[PDB]
Amino acid sequence: LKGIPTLVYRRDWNYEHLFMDIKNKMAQSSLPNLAISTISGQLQSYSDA
Amino acid sequence: QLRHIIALWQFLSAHKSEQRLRLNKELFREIDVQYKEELSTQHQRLLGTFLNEAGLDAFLLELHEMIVLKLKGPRAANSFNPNWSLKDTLVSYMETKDSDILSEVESQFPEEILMSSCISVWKIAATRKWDRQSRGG
Repeated sequence: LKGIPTLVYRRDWNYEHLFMDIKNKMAQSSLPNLAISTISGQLQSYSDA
Repeated sequence: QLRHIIALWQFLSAHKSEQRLRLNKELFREIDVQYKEELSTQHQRLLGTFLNEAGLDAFLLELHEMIVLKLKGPRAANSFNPNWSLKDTLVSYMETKDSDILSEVESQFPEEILMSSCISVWKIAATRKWDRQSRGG
């Protein structure tokens, strides 16, 4: 039942199939406590965000 | 590096919203009006009792990812009935992937937050974050 002709309905912008794909291919760690301060000090502007 | 991206993403996502908090703007504007109501005094007193001993730096991050990924607006009451507790939906969302700090929200979060007041809990958490990182330093 592989190649059945089928049009697709749902528009895959739920961001969650994307997330489950990143946990599948790579071993995603968390952020360091100093890199939080680094990326939050340098992004005080709203346009840069 | 690329093993941080999603967490990096959600951090910056929450960061954008908290910038919306400090410039005094209407900060969601697209989600449904049913969730955008005020807490009563008892719920926000129990919330403050939670937040006095709380890992805010992960709490408001996970809450903001869940709201802007799940509470999208039209057809969002499918699995997210606005009369449940936040503790049950957060632990049910968070046994799939995450291995974080779970006993604090198991033994300390209030049992009767009444879901329809969802984002005002986030507003109180982020303004407590801002009072800590601005009034102190």
